[PDB]
Amino acid sequence: NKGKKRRNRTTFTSYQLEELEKVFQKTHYPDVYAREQLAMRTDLTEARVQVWFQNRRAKWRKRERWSH
Amino acid sequence: KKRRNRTTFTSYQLEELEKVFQKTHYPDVYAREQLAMRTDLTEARVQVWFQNRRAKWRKRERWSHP
DNA sequence: CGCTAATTCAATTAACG
DNA sequence: CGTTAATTGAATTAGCG
Repeated sequence: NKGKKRRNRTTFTSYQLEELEKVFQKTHYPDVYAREQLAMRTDLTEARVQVWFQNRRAKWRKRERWSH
Repeated sequence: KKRRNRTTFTSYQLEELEKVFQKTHYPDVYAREQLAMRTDLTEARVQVWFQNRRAKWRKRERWSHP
C-alpha cells in the first residue's frame, strides 16, 4: 500500500549524529527538556530529535540480546 | 521534574483542526504544514492531534456497528 | 539493497484544570 | 479525578547512496 505525501527524509550531518548518540548513551528516553537542548545545540527541531530517539531505540532493541 | 509538557488548544485551534479532519482523516504533509501556520502549532502537534482524533473516531464506529 | 527517517496503530501514561 | 495530549513499541513505508 502507498502512503500519502510525507515530509522529506531528513539527512543528518556527521556532527548531529555524533551529538545525538552521546545523549543516547546517557539515556534512551530523554525528557522534553533534554531533547529541546539537543534540538537547539544541533540546529534540529525537537520533533526530528524525538523521531531519531524513537528509531535509535528500535535499532538498539533489534541488536540487543537482553530482556530489559 | 515534569518529563513531558502539554499543549492546551484554543477554541479557534480546535475549529481549524476539526475542519481538516472533516475533509480528510489523514491529511498529507502539505495539508499539515498549512495548519501549522494557521494555528501557530508545530506540524508535530498536528500529527499527534490527528492520530488521537482518529483513534477517538474509530471508537465511535466500534460502538455504533449494528 | 541496506540503512534509517517518517508515519501509521493500540495501549497506556501523565499534565493540567 | 476526569480529560486528553503525549509517549511508547511494533509494524510499515519509503528516500537514497
